[PDB]
Amino acid sequence: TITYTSQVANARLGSFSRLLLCWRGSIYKLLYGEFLIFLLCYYIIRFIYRLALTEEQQLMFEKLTLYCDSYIQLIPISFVLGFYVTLVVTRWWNQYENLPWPDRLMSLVSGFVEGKDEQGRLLRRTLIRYANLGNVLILRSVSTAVYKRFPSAQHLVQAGFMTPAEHKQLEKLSLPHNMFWVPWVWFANLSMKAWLGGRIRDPILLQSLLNEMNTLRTQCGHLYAYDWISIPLVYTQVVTVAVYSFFLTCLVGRQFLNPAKAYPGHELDLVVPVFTFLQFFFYVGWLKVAEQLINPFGEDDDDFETNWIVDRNLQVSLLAVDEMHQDLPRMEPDMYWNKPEPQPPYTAASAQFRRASFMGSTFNISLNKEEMEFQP
Amino acid sequence: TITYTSQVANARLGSFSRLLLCWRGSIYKLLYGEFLIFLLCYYIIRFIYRLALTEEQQLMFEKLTLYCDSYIQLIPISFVLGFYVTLVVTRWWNQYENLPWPDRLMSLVSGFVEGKDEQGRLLRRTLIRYANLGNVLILRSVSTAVYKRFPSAQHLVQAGFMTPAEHKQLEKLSLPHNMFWVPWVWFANLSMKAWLGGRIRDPILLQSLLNEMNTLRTQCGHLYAYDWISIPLVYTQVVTVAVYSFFLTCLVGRQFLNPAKAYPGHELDLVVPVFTFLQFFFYVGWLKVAEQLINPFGEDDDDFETNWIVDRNLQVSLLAVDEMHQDLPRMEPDMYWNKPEPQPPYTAASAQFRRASFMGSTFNISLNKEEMEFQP
Amino acid sequence: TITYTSQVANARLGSFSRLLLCWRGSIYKLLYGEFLIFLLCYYIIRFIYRLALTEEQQLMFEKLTLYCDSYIQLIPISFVLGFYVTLVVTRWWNQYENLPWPDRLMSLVSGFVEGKDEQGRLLRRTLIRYANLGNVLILRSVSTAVYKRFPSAQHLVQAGFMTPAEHKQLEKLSLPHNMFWVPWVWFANLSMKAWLGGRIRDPILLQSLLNEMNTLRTQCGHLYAYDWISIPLVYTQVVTVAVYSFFLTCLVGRQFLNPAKAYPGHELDLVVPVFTFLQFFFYVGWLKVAEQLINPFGEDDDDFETNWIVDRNLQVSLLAVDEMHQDLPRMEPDMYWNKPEPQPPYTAASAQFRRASFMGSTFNISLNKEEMEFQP
Amino acid sequence: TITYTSQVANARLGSFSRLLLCWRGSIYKLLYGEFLIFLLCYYIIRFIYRLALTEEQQLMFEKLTLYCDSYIQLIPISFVLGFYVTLVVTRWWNQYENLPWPDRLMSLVSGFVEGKDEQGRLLRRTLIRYANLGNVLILRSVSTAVYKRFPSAQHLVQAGFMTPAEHKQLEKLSLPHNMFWVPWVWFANLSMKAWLGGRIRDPILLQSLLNEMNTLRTQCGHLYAYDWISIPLVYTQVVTVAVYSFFLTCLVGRQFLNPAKAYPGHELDLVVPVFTFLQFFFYVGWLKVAEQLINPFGEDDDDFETNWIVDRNLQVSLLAVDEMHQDLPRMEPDMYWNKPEPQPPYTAASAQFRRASFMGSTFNISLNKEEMEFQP
Amino acid sequence: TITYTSQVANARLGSFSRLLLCWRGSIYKLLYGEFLIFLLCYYIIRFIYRLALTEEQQLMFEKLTLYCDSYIQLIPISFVLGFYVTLVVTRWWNQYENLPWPDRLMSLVSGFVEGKDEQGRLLRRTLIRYANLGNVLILRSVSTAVYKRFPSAQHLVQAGFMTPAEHKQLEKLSLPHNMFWVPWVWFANLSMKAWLGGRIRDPILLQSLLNEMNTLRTQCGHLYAYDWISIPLVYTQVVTVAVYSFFLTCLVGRQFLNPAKAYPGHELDLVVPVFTFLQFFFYVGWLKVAEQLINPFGEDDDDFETNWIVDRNLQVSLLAVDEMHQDLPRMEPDMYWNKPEPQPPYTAASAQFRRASFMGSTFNISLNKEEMEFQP
Ligand SMILES: Nc1ccc(C(=O)O)cc1
Ligand SMILES: Nc1ccc(C(=O)O)cc1
Ligand SMILES: Nc1ccc(C(=O)O)cc1
Ligand SMILES: [Ca+2]
Ligand SMILES: [Ca+2]
Ligand SMILES: [Ca+2]
Ligand SMILES: [Ca+2]
Ligand SMILES: [Ca+2]
Ligand SMILES: [Cl-]
Ligand SMILES: [Cl-]
Repeated sequence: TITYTSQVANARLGSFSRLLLCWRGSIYKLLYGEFLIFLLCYYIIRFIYRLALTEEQQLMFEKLTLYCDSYIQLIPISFVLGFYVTLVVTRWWNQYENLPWPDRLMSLVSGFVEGKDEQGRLLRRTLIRYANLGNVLILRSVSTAVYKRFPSAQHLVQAGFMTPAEHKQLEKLSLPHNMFWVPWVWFANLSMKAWLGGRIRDPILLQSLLNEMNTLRTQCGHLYAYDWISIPLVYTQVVTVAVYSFFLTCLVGRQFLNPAKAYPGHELDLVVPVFTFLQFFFYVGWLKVAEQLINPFGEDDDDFETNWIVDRNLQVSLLAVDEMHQDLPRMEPDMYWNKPEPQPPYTAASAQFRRASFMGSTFNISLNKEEMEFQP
Repeated sequence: TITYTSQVANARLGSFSRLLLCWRGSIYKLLYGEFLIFLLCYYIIRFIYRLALTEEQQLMFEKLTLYCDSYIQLIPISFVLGFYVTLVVTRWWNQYENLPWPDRLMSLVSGFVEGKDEQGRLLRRTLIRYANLGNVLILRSVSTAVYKRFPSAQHLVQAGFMTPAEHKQLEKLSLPHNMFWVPWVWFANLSMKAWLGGRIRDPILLQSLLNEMNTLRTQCGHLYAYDWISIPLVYTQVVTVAVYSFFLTCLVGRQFLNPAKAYPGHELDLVVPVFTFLQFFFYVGWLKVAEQLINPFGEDDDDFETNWIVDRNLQVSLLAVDEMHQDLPRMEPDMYWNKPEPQPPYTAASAQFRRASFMGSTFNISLNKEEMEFQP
Repeated sequence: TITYTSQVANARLGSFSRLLLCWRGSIYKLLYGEFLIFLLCYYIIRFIYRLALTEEQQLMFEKLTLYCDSYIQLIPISFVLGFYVTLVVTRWWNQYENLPWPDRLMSLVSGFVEGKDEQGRLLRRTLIRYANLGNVLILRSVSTAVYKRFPSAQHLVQAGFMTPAEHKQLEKLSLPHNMFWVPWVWFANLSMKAWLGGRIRDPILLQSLLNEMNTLRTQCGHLYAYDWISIPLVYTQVVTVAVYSFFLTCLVGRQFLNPAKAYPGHELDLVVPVFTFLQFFFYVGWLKVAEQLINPFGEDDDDFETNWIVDRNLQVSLLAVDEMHQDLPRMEPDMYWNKPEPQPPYTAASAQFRRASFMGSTFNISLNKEEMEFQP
Repeated sequence: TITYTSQVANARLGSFSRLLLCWRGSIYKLLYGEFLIFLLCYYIIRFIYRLALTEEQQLMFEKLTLYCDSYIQLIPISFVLGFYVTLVVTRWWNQYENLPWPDRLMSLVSGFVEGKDEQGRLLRRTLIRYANLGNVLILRSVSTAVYKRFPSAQHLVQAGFMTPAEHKQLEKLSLPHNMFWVPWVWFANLSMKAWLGGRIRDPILLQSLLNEMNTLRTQCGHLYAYDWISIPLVYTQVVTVAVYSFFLTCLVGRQFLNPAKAYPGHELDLVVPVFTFLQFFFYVGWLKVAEQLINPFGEDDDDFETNWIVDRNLQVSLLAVDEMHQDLPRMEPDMYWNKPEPQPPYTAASAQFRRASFMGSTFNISLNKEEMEFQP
Repeated sequence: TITYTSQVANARLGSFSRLLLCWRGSIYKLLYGEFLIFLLCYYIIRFIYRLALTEEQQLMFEKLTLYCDSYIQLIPISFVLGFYVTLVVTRWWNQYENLPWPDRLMSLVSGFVEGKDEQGRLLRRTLIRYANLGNVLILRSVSTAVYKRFPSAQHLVQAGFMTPAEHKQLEKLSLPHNMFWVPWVWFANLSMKAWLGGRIRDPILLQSLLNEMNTLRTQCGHLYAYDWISIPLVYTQVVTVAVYSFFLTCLVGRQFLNPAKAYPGHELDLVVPVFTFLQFFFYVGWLKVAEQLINPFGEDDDDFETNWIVDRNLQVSLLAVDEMHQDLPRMEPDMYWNKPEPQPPYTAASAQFRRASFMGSTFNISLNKEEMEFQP
């Protein structure tokens, strides 16, 4: 993930222009190879036309180049690229929204599951570990970085996501499908056992724990669905064919003919087709947005940092359910204990952001005495 | 479903270009028949014009070709295709999102319904089987593959989805409507009976079971609605006529006229209209995206694997509620039992994915000592 | 509703082309009258230009046609039509999604409201009848077909939706507004009475019943809102003016001028303006899609079958709460009672749809032994 | 709100054309002033060229007219108008969806809060009045019509929305912000007092009341947010400048020059620029859609009827919680008491709408006897 | 945030035109710097071309200008800008929808947590302060204005958001991640302690408190996600390059050449390019919409007022849970105590907004006596 939120906080002078000096997760990094191949092909065709072809062959090539210009339309390529990239970006954000975070669940497990003894600690840690294990199982199923980190369930055991007993149970339960759903059934059964054992005081609390767990299950299922149900290959092939056909036509149609024969639009002979290269940049970059975002769990620069999320979730969830259980700061009266209207101070840097309240769009309407009188 | 998520994990050199060498669920497989018909017609009209028309007839045909070529831009094919295909793809993903998964319900039935005896096993299996029966009834109503697998309720009985008693009860209840809603009423009544019999310990647990079941009912109803309420036929007819009229005009307008007559743009006879064929691939493939996705429960390569989903749901749900009920792995301290900050290891392959935490876009803002002083 | 889901299950050879031979809910049925008027006007103008106008008047008419030709640009009409039709189609599907189905509520009333005696039957039937009465009240408010079926509350009484006592109570409560909200208050009061009378065993069950009823109330309110708050008339007038101005300009601008004068673009005098008629088909059909979908509760072929929904809901809901209450099929061990991995059979027709499970996109990543050891 | 749903129920002959004969909430009413100003400016420019300008001045004006007409196309009025109006219409419907309706809350207050004595009546009326008071406070904050009806809190007291005691309490609580949130805290505290006093029998019922009230609070907060967070002024200024620049250029570029000079496009003199006026109608009406819909709580014809909603909500809510509490119609066996398959009658007008049930898209699939055998 | 809702309440004569005389959050303020740089470059190129350039160099420059002006339209600028700005605006409103408001939570804490003594006051204030502390932690993580106000946790302690005990506890719990999640775990533990201590009377009330808090946690997580996961840098770079390439081409292609040469399109020389400047305003303003809205938590004029929200939330939440707990206005019969149909009065200014109720689109449908008869 390339984060530039801080750089674009304000709409300053050339805010977006300063982002063109970035290499990591940039357009240049994405399309330099394709641009070099296109450049080599274009200049090979140019040299063949200018040196190898005879006069009659040169005239035939010039007619072919003039005929190619009529089939280069930007409206269809722009429309198909716009729709396809919009779908890819929508799916990309939906995929991010389905990354499971244990924060709601870990707050409920910290609160509800009682006991500061070893058994209560073990129960809370086991429940939150089941949540983390389900998340890491689906992530190593869908993310290449996580898979490279945990290429086998034995790696999960060595890393401490799974105990050897849990590994044995998963091997025993093995079916010919992905087994990422198992820790959620384990969580439900352990929560029920905790409630029957008196560690969860009320069934309303048990229902709340299960609702959080089921929300995480739904998120994991969505991740699996996005990994499995790709954007239809016909749509991807259509957009690829559109872009590549456009630039294969541009290889011949955008060749600078002899300025001696003053063909319309060929009176000036540049050596570098600036507009063709700009169009290459725009359209191939638009396609590379989709290329990078179509699977956001790969190892691209702008792909999700799944390994960081896995580590953070484990650390934070274990701290929440183990050391922060019934460990609250001393409850004392605050700064505004007898202040009816608290007014926190502003720093010198932030004094200009002190604003009067917005009281509604109708606040400043002025009416006469006659206009405000109720009628019978 | 053709899955190519693994192939497009990273935006490598020509990432989308390598997908053009795929046959299953590809553009070529979708439109090779239409392309062969178009090619045959194009070369029939070419041979009629060149070998079976007189001079005056040839001149008339050349005028008709110039008129077709000059006015083919009047067909708004890209606009109608874009807006239609976007709607089709939206409905396709919505249809997938309404495929019922019993995973939340199966976890709740595994937890809540108590009893390791025969009566408990039968009760849990019966509830999860009612969920699976409802799902398979709606799927065989809307999916051609599932219908071919279960062309009658007796096939459901032979396949073990439906008990002979359940078949008799469905025949007894028969109304002049689709009976996919019956297993949900059966589930509600059996859950109430289980709660009254003490197998479900608290009514809060019964409410949770029914809320999950009702979610599945809503998903099944959405599937039925999508099957019934098609995309309006007028919209489909409009888009079809746009594409077919474009490529029927192309039959005449894209003919290579006699180079002797020296018509503007017809000086070169290439025999093969390469750009017309590229346009055919692009526009007919764009239509074939909608053609394949308009009913995602058919037998296309990119259609949903409904039979696999049916089999997996049955296997997983029965395992979850029968063998995994109160069958938990041994609960022992994990490897980070007294580690305040766990740090799972990284492999050699994944060492480069270890990242520092994102602490917010404001983390690196630098302020002077005077700028950070509170003002009165 | 014209349903063609079965016809478009697979992307076969000319799948969408076979739908062009449909008359009911087709484009031809929608625009034949407008097409005939446009054709009659076009050919009257053509005959006036060819016969009535003198030489100087013919030259003026030809200048007018050339001047009109520059202003028949399709880029604006496609933009307004696409955005407007997208809004109409979105509202159309949202309107369908707000059709109330009592299936969740009917399952909860069948389960929760106890009693196989006359009083329990009467209570369950009365609750589900209140739900159906609310639905039919809003539908006859918004749907012309339902109104024609029930043009008065006495028709609802004769049809058995409403008892004479309920009719008297509605007359007694009458306010100067639509009274579709009344049965929901009746349902809440009757549910509370049932819970106080011991027919509903727990307040958790009562809360579940009320949540389902309130969901149906929200759906009915959305239906009322869509019926009341039309798409702004200015937007509809704008899109209508765009299309009609385009095809009124086409009456003069798309006249075939005398080919003798060799005007640019008028060299060939086809009698029938094939491209103008295709443009008419596309743009007026796109507008007719909106015209038919703008109120989906009328009597168009593609409008919703509200009367069928009313009848089905009543039949199903009454059967669910009356005959199917505590009427469960015999609960016996299933076909896979001691089968750890059930495998339902495939028919000969469906054997090709058996697939191996998708195990995740990272399953087939290969790593070396050196890549797979954890680093400290 | 202009409702034309009844007029557009069916796709009749020129359904949308008959809406061009509407004045209230029409395009004509919205842009007649701007059209008159544009007409006055255009003909005044024409007169100055035809009468005040000398020969060399006329030639300079003709060059300017040829120049402006060529680059009027450079303004992409259609794309920016389409996107901006789509955003405005989206926000308009979202704003409507956040108009609070107390129907779910009023059903729960009617059911749950017990007591047919004076204290129960007073408690129910007070709770529903707090809901209505919150709604009217936010509406008079955001709606000009409601503000004109209630220009002060004393007007709310005179109109009976607020008791003098409630007014005194609001004055006592006054903070430098909008106080629309106060009645929700009052509702929560009064509900808690009712539950502690035995008027609400169970805390599950109290939770249901508070969930409904909080939904209304969220809707009111969304209304406040839409009133406060306008569409960014830069976007509105961009679209305004695009449209106005287009039609200021058209003042000069669409002038009918001297026919004698025969400049291409100006060789024929028509005093009325029909196509420029049609373009004015289209583009300025497209902008006027956004102009009217940008604040849907003003006093436009197509703006929301907030005063009607306020009156209806108060009447209906008070009737539901006061007169309709435990006042149910006599519960008697219905018309279909012993009818297994009820079939409500159809009128003569509605007999054609009787349809057979849709049984699924797979219903009519035909298979051979061999195709329906299960294989081992 | 610039609010102009009051200015655009009605679609008056040139309502959007009057907004062009705004400076704060305007197009002028956003792009005056870029416009001055573009002006300086354009007039430097003009002076280089007209003077200090030889005849042959002038001819070369004229050929370059004709080439650039002819091929400038090849840049796709409308399509990419439309799609990108739509994505930015969608994300901007989603970011606003995730700003946490404690109004639901504050009502529940005011109602449920009992006790008018010091301990109850302290418990309520502490819970609502935990909610506010979580909100301000995430906001200072994502908002530059809030960070400038609270550049350290010690500033939060001095401002009264955090007690020194809470600061010590946060320092003790420190992990290498953002610690905005801590107050939610504190809230859950303190709520559980309150329920065990009898301050919360029922576990259903505790579940309602935790559901509200978890909703606020989800909103904070969404804010963090939007701050972290920027719009892909490749997409931003593509759009920036499109706009800047367009106007760098316009620097040369939109030069007014020597009128002596009488180029087709340069016959009129105006020193100021009005159309190029209009295009600059339109396209660069469209980009500045995205530039300002890409991070809505900066210090732009149209950015969110996060400091105001922080102050208001603290003032309102503390007042709601401390001074307004069980402090209700006197419950007395209202103005309509025995009025079956209340009718609040209208003022003279608002008398025209009194409307009859909309009774449904089918209300005015007329039928014959024969059409209304039920058929057998
Ligand atoms: N004939 C041409 C060849 C190339 C270019 C260009 O894109 O720069 C323009 C015209
Ligand atoms: N001058 C013309 C008139 C009509 C048509 C057409 O639409 O076919 C084409 C050219
Ligand atoms: N040749 C031209 C130079 C500049 C302009 C313009 O004002 O945009 C138009 C034409
Ligand atoms: Ca990727
Ligand atoms: Ca299909
Ligand atoms: Ca209709
Ligand atoms: Ca308005
Ligand atoms: Ca900003
Ligand atoms: Cl070709
Ligand atoms: Cl005109």
